[PDB]
Amino acid sequence: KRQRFVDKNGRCNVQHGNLRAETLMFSEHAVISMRDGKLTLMFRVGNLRNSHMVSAQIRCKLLKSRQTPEGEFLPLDQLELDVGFSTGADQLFLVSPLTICHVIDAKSPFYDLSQRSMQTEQFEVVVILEGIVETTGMTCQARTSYTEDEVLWGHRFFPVISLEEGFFKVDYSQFHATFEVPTPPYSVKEQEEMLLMSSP
Amino acid sequence: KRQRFVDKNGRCNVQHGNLRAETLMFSEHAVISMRDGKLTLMFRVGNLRNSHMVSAQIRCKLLKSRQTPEGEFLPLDQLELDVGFSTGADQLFLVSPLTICHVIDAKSPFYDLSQRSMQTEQFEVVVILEGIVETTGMTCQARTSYTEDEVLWGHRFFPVISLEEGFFKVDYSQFHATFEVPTPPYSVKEQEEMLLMSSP
Amino acid sequence: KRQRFVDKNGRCNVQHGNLRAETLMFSEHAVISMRDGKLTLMFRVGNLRNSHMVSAQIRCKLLKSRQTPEGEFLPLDQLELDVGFSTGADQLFLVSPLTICHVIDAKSPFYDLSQRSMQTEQFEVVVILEGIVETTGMTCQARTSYTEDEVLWGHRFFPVISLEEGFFKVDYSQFHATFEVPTPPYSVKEQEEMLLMSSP
Amino acid sequence: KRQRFVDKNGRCNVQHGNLRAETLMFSEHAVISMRDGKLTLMFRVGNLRNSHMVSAQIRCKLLKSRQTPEGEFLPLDQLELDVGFSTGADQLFLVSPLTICHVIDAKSPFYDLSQRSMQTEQFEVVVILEGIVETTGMTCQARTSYTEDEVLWGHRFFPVISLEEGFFKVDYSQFHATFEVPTPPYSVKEQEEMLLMSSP
Repeated sequence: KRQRFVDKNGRCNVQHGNLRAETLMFSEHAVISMRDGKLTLMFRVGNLRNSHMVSAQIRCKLLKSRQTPEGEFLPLDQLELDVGFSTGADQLFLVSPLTICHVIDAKSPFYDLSQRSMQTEQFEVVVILEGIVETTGMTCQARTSYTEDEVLWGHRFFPVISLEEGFFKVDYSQFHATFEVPTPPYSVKEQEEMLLMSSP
Repeated sequence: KRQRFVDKNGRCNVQHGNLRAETLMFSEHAVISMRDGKLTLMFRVGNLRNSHMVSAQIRCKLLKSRQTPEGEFLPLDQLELDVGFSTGADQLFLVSPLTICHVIDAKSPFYDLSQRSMQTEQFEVVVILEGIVETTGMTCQARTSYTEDEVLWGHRFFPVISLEEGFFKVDYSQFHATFEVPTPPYSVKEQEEMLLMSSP
Repeated sequence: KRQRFVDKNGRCNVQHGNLRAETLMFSEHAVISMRDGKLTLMFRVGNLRNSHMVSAQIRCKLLKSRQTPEGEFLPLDQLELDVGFSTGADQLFLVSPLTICHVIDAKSPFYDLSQRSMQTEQFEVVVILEGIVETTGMTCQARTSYTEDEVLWGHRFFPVISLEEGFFKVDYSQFHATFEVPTPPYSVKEQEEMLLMSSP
Repeated sequence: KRQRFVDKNGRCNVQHGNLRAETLMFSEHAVISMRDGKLTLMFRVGNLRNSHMVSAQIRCKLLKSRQTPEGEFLPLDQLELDVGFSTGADQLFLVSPLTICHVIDAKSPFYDLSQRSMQTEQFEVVVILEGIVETTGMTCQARTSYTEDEVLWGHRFFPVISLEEGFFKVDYSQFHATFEVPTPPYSVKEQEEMLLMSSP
């Protein structure tokens, strides 16, 4: 009886309301905060075509100038940010907006990014979203970028989907909106360090 | 001498008989039951184009409202259901119907889904099947959905393929049909718990 | 000075001589024999378009009727045969013929296939080769099949490529040809068993 | 305030200056040298279309004649060179030139390639770069090759990107340029051997 998101035949019961306007779109900011027990870098992606995006896939690169231990200066090195290639979660079912998650762990290049170290670091998260417009079979690409000052430590995205009368409504007025939530200041590596300290 | 499924040249010796009618199709229900020693979520997919589906690939998302440990309400979170991305089994050779299998294990979001817990949970399995119609090079997508009341604990699919005179016949009258088979009521996690109990 | 296979600009110095004739092609048989220390199932694939095959990828399914431990009869179950999806070796650079290799190990469904057990088993290896004809952007698929009597235990493929005067020549008269080589009769599982026996 | 590589809308602020000329291009040579603590095989790839390359992906094969332990002569065997398929780093964001890296480790076929052993070995690195020209949806492939004498032990690529006034400039006069840097002569396997020697 309760309303389903997708009908047996494939039709999605989503409505798009309160309308990067009218294509694929990305939240203005990214955030870092606690989810399911882990420090997570998050941003939001949306689809306002009314074609389905077939084989939708997202990837993320961290762009940064750095110096290698050997002393070489790399003016704009690209490091991978895992956003699903490890589970298949990077192959998106994107009809309503999703919060893409990068879990910060020992393999993440943000492993030792703390709230304080962020005020000093310079980096750029580059997001790449590719898919096939079912309408024409054409492959398209959209991108965005987050600089260090567009990543908000201790913020959480508001929800944009609600249940109302036989469809799931998406409130695009809340697409970019975040709020502050209590969040440790430490990097995951520091958090890790401070446990292999205070452990019996 | 015995009849082969595929001839040396590539031609499949399948016949489609007793005919989601005339496209790609999905069983009406999914089931959960024991196969090869493991509790498995199963559903059936078919192909009634007479184009071959080139690069056919299936994925599955569990859609559910939940609350994170941090107390955030996620109105429609998407979790991955592994249906092969770990072995390449998600790249289907789909001429006759297949029973797609999700092995329920510690990584599955259904790890603690028991027959009793199912009467209370609300979830939606979303299935996405993509391929290229060889005929035109166009990429298509078909989908379906299983709600908690369309997943049948302790059911098994009937077989739809038989051998008859120089071809393998597919009986589409049995495509959706299941039957009850004796199956433990417990979740895999409970099954696991009850062994690290009663073990010398 | 010595002749290279591929020039700096991308042009391949292969010549095709002594000519599944004039498309993609597959050896008539597969073999099983020792390579680099492991029992390997091998077959040969060729490309006689004169388009390059872009994003060429091969997969292999074992088709077999079997009975599950729970006593269910599966009339035509599909098991994966790893032919590279673990290293990226399944994304082929296919200008001259290649010997595709399935290493028989504990994960292979042929793990306990011995020369004697082969005289009794019924199975069908199905091979699927997909790529994009660069010429038109169209995605094509070719297939073949090996039954149990078309898999030759203790055979080895002859080489089809030689060096001659500024190009690498492919001798298509030897494409299907194999010869017998001395090869243990035992399955890999038996080989494994017989070492955890005779071990100090 | 500081200039970003990619604008919020996706537009890249790269300029291409001092101009394999006018397509996709590859450095003339590859090098092997120390980066981030590891012996790395490196080469450079560029994109001078002014279409974006959508779903850009690179792979690398080592082509070599060798003899298997069983005594078979393989006139032109293909071994995989990992250039990212393990992290997703093989799916390139290629607007300015990148230095593609193959980390030499125990799985690399170059695991025991030393500077001295290189003067004797014969091999060919084959590079394959595929993508979709966004302009037309057509899939293209470019290739190059490095023979043993085109791989420079103890060389490092110069940087080709600099910051200048509201855009990142690419100096194509330095695209092929390398210089010598101090680098151990030993293979990684020898380096490894010489540590499990001189270890308390």
